[PDB]
Amino acid sequence: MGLEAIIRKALM
Amino acid sequence: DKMQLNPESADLRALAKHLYDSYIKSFPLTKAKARAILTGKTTDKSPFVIYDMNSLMMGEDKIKFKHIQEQSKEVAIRIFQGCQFRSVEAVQEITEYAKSIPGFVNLDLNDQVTLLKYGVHEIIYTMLASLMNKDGVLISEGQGFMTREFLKSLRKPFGDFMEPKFEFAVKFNALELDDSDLAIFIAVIILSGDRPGLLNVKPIEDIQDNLLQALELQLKLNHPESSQLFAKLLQKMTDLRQIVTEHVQLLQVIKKTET
Ligand SMILES: Cc1c(C)n(Cc2ccc(Cl)c(O[C@@H](C)C(=O)O)c2)c2ccc(C(=O)N[C@@H](C)c3ccc(C(C)(C)C)cc3)cc12
Repeated sequence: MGLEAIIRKALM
Repeated sequence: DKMQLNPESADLRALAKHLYDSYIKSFPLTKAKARAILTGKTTDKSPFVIYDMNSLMMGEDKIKFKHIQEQSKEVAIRIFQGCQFRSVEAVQEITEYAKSIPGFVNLDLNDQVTLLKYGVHEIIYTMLASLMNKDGVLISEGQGFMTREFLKSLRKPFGDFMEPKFEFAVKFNALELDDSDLAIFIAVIILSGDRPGLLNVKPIEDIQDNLLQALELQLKLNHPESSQLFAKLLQKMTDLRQIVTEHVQLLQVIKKTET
């Protein structure tokens, strides 16, 4: 969840 | 002369309108709706104002940045944990907005993550200026207002935490940009071709040049008094990277001595 899994999550 | 109503100029006004519509649905609290709260031009029950420790302790007996809490009884860190909380929420709001940028989803998926990785900080600080004035900043989706001096009255590491953002917001809000200017300006920040690790730099720049054209025409039509405002707004993109640098240098102190 280090700002890269969050963006990856929001980018479905 | 130069500016004319050709099919090319209309396509730039359609892009500005398209980006504006997605700017409203992606980001709930816009500037126009935030300036009406700050200037009392609205009738939204007059949100709370936190101006000292007594107004903070009393103001927390109403739903605020204590969403989930019993963490960090100390108010200097609890406020900082609220800023990072909505910052994560802002990442999802910016990412949802980025999907509406024409050609952003068509890029490489790893480049989409890279553009947003090094871009959210500069956009979070840009959109935060819309919530600020010389007195403070709107908090909790406009339902609160924490003053600039109370934030500066915190301890040594946390007191100078919000101040660089206020100093940027004063000069940035003096440009008098509206949501139609900021929507295109935010899209330009995302499509930066100088981000570290970008695989395909050319198609990113091809979108940014298209966004710059739309941003240029926008500021010329919307701002007849401020000549070279398109030039001044690009220089602000260098002010933003210093706020990110000062924020990172502030995080070094947290790892050094904050246990
Ligand atoms: C988005 C945002 C808002 C709306 N305000 C006003 C504000 C004032 C006071 C309180 Cl207490 C507050 O909190 C609750 C009331 C709320 O927001 O409603 C909110 C901010 C103030 C500072 C920062 C920041 O500088 N954040 C830094 C530390 C960071 C952290 C993490 C990231 C990534 C997730 C991209 C890694 C990026 C920047 C961000 C924000």
